[PDB]
Amino acid sequence: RRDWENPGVTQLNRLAAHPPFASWRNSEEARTDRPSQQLRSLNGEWRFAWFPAPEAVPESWLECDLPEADTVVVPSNWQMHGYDAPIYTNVTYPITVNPPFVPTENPTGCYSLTFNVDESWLQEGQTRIIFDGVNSAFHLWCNGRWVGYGQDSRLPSEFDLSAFLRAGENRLAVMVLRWSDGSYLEDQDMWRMSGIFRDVSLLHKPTTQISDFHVATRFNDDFSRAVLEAEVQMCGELRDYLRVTVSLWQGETQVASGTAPFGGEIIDERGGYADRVTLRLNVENPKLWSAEIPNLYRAVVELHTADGTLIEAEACDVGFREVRIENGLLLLNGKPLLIRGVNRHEHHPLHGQVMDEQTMVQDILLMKQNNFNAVRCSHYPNHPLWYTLCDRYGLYVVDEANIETHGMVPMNRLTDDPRWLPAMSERVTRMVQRDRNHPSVIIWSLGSESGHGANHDALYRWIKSVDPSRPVQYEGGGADTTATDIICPMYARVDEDQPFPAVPKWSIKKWLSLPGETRPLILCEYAHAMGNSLGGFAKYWQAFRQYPRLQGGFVWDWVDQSLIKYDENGNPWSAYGGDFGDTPNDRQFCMNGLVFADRTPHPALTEAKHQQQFFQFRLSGQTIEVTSEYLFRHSDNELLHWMVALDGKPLASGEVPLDVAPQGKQLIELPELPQPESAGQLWLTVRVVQPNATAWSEAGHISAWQQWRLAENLSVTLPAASHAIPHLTTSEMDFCIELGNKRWQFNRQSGFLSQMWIGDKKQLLTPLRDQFTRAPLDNDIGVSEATRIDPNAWVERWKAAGHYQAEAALLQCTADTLADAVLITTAHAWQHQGKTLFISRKTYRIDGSGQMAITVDVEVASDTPHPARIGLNCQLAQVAERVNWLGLGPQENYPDRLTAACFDRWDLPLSDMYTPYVFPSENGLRCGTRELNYGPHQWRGDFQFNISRYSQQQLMETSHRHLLHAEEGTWLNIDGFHMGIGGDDSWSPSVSAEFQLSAGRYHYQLVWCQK
Amino acid sequence: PNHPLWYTLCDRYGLYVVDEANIETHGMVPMNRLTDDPRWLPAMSERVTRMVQRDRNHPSVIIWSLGSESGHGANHDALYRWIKSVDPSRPVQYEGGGADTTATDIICPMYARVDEDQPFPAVPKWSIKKWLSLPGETRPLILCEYAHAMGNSLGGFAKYWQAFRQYPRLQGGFVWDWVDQSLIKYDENGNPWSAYGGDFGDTPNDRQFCM
Amino acid sequence: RRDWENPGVTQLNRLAAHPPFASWRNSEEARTDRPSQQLRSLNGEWRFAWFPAPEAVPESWLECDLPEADTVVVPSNWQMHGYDAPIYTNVTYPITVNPPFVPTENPTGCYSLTFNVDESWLQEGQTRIIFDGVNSAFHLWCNGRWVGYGQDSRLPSEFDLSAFLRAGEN
Ligand SMILES: OC[C@@H]1[C@H](O)[C@H](O)[C@@H](O)c2nnnn21
Ligand SMILES: [Mg+2]
Ligand SMILES: [Mg+2]
Ligand SMILES: [Mg+2]
Ligand code: NA
Ligand code: NA
Ligand code: NA
Ligand code: NA
Repeated sequence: RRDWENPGVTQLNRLAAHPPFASWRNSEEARTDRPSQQLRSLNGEWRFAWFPAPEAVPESWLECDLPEADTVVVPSNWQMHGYDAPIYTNVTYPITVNPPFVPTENPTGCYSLTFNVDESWLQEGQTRIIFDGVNSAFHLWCNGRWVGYGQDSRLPSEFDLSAFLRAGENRLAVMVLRWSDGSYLEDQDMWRMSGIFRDVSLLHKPTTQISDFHVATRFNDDFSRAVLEAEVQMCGELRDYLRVTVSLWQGETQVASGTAPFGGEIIDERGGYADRVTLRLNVENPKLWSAEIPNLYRAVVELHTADGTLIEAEACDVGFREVRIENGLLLLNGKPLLIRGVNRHEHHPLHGQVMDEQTMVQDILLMKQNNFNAVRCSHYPNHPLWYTLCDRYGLYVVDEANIETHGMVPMNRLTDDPRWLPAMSERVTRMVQRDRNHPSVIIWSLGSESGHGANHDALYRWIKSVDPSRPVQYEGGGADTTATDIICPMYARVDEDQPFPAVPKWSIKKWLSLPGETRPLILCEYAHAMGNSLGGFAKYWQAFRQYPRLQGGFVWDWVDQSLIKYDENGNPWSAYGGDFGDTPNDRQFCMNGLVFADRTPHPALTEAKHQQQFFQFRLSGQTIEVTSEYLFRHSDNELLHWMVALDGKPLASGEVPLDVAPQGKQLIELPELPQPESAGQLWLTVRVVQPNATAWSEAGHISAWQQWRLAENLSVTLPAASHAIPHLTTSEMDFCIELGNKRWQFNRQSGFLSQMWIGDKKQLLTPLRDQFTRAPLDNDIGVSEATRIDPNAWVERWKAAGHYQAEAALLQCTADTLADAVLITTAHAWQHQGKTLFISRKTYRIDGSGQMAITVDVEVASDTPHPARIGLNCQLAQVAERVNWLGLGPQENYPDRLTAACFDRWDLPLSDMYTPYVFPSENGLRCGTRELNYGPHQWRGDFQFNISRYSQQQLMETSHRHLLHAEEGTWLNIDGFHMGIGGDDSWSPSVSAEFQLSAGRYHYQLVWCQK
Repeated sequence: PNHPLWYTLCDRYGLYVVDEANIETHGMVPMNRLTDDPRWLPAMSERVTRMVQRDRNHPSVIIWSLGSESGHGANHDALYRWIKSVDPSRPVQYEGGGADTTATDIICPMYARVDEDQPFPAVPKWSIKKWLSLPGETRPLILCEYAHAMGNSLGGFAKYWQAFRQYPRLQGGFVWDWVDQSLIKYDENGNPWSAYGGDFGDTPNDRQFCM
Repeated sequence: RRDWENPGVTQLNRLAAHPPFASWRNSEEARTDRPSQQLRSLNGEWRFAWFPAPEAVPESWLECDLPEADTVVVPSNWQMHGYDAPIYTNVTYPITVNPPFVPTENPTGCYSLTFNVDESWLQEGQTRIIFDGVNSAFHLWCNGRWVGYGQDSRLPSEFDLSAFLRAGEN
């Protein structure tokens, strides 16, 4: 039998799924959640050997260790050890699409372990092995005898080894297949790896044992009273003396306790469950669980004899909370949620898909620090710890079954085929049976992108019947199917409709009100954070606040799926699809995270942080209105910090504690703000600071901010009359202009300021030329490749219109000497196949104060694709250490993604002004900048800018960041205007109309001086 | 599900058919032990899906049934929905777990009396006339099994048909049952006699209860 | 493997269920519902031998007939020929309640049939066998090699025999 090619065999001899066990033999240990002696990790050094196909594995391996086998760490994905290559493919299956068959050349991982088992574990009781995660299927032998088989690589498979083990030394033999019929259900957009990638362990249970237990919590109208219901099930031999006690603890305080013999109520004509019992406990004024206040209790289930002797104990953390949909809204404890969510794949750049405690806590912290309150287990049940941490730290979780069949044509071919229903069910049911007691799980999910099929309907109903405590959602087949309690579209836009046939992505605001639609709307995936992205993120968040039934979404996604490679020297770099010899692959589509693989923030994160703020602000004259968006908590660790600064110079600053009830308001009266004499804009900057450390943040953590423009004094005083007069040197080739030790040279054949001197020293390495293009962002490229041209992507419009080729033709270059200045007038025209794309009409005025006032007027042909930018560039000779600007920052910000940035005096090292996206693109821009300082140079105006050691051309032509080489000098881009960055998705043009450069006639002015 | 020709014959002679999945677990304690067990979902589903996949084209099939006397379990709920999703042209019924659960479009009790209530704990048989108008109830009532025709019986048959006729939402039932399940045995003279439970050495048995 | 004691295995290599087929190669025949050459009944006389459990079936029975075997009509219930006693029971299962296991002593019926298959049925096309009902589970062999397994004694189990049959005698 080839069980891995039969979706009717998903397992053999596998034990039933159940919630987490430890079989404690001391209730105190159970209560306090201390380690259990009855639970042993088999983690550590294992013996591993790779084979090209299961047929190639020697018979001898069952009986004894292979001399050819290495010693490796388990858990691990074996492609992280180098045995074969990890494949990165998005939609297209990494195997031939031929259900239920897999390739005969099926990489086979042979794991074995020689290990000791103590005598006492075999004299009495049941000993089982637990494989938390095996990708994708496996057979298992113990001491040569065959035990069982298993599938579903994201949930634990367990087997009873009691009869196979002997005292002292034993040997496990685990045969792991990379591909199986199960693979067809596991087509998530991630890396395709394999092996024993999650813990292994041994659990000793008594013969008479707790086999299962459910926790439930119901509430009266106001949540001032609750009933905790505990259904307990047992295996073994029923006795009249057997008892079950459930006790509920809060810290060291016994809150409630109940005891009953086995014997459930009559459920039908044949009686009831004699191997079950349900405990009901009253709890008065329970402390309720939420992401805001993750209040927990502890439940201990003790299986014991009448006379008091404990047989075994099981426990779990209990969070008192109700989740329900009512009148179109998702309520947690009767209050309508706003899901500041993010999707999170299980990813590590060194270990692969192997999860460890440290990184999880690192993710959770970082998330909570950036105003996230919900996470989605895209697209499978996670490592069991993850649920415990979300219980404890406080994040709402969507627990998703490990079913995705994206590559099927059409998408539901399997999920509408009744022969696949059993394999699908076990992926849903065994998740539910596992995670149902974790309070952080508030929503169940039937999987990812498998369209909509009868099987989804069956299974949706199955959960509703089995666990009505939680809503079920599912996006497949149009996001609003009969299989979903929630309209959960992916990448639906705020205002724009996208009526795809059969499965349209409506504007979220419009989707709500479609005839007869009543359900809430929470995007399961939105704001595609690929490279320089998250543009127009603020639009979603405005909509979420105005629309009750729009209750948030989950950003895609948390972390770049970039793996670590090494060069010749041993130096490490970040690799994406293709970099392992994987083909077909999908390049950098695996990197879509708000953070880098190492958990460094992308610039987008701060934008998320700002939009997801729990405090809203309004300004009326000098009254600040602080509005809380918390549902349950009082603002008991929050003070408001305000300052008013004139073009960067702090005038008045202040501090007021916040005392805002949830959903409440607080008015703060700013003291008389003493009006300054000199010219400039006044700015108000409030920030919310948390005086005290919490479990998820340090003291002084900033949780929210906002700015307002106050009064403005416009400059009316004339610059001190220029004592001197600049000198023209008309040549046939050059216009040279001299003042003191400053010299400006204009080339007459090209028309651009070609060189500049301070003393004898050259300032420029390439002349000051107009620029109309940028190094395309992942959003500009979309799905376009060299051999898969999508002519609709912004980049492909630009290429075909000649934007990148077009050379400037000079139309007019004249010079005039004035009363106190030298006036240069230029005009240019960029043409391609005799089509004129742009016209640039400039006037340089160099007065006797040594200042050069540039005036640029650009015409853009209405019938050409709107350009990335309208600006000037040049390569500076100088390489300085610090960049100092007055404008939006400190971080990278773009016109459609600058809400998080503040206007101030910013001073950063040069390296900070470059964002190291793994796929290089235009990056580092700062907008609404009025003053830029670089060494001797200053530029004044109202422009956008970036500043780095890399040319747009280098950026364009280099595929990976690590191959970029610092160029001689400093490249400077100064844009009067720059195009939005898009991001609603990364496969079709996503820059909103208001952020495209379509005016046709643009104007910007610059004052370039050396102060 | 029946011999395949049976459906051809009802199609052509004109009889309304109820097609029932091959699922019955009467013996279990409680009756829904397997049908509430997810590890039993697979086996059950094939018994339903394959029925629909074979018989969905016969005009005589007007109602699908999920089986018989198997309590009420989440598997029934899952499958009921399955049918509704694949074939919306036919109502779905199932008696188990009280005759009016969330897995049935039709209140289909077995041996519910016309006037007399039988208020068994958990799974009561109400009088059909009272059953209809219980708070919140709106479905039609058609007995899946009534008027046990065991031996000298069918007393009180007129009461049902008078009730059916008076009450619009009392739309009838199915008598139990058509034919005595007696088998032929022979004595010492090769003379044929009708036999029932226990007459073959079979034990334990339910004697005449097959006829 | 003891598939009859495992509810996760209800069939092996069984073909997808579907409505009544006849594979007519003539529109009119299909329209008037006439008998079809592509649908052959195999009902009639078979070779049958009873056993008290499967472990008691001699391995030779796959390869060639059993001399002890009788000739009986198919379809039938073997209880009606006298090989064991039919059991009448209402609620109480006829077997011990211990799911998914059955009794080790499991009355096993061995059915065999030698039959012709025409040249034209194997040169091209697909040749399946259809068992409209088999109570309660069965394994199938053809010309000695194993084909598959099927459960549910009230719906037809179907198997693709194309690659098992040989021209003439099978
Ligand atoms: O980042 C690529 C994303 C990601 O794979 C999502 O799971 C899916 O909704 C999708 N469809 N098209 N692109 N994507
Ligand atoms: Mg399989
Ligand atoms: Mg996908
Ligand atoms: Mg079986
Ligand atoms: Na809202
Ligand atoms: Na992706
Ligand atoms: Na009526
Ligand atoms: Na009977």
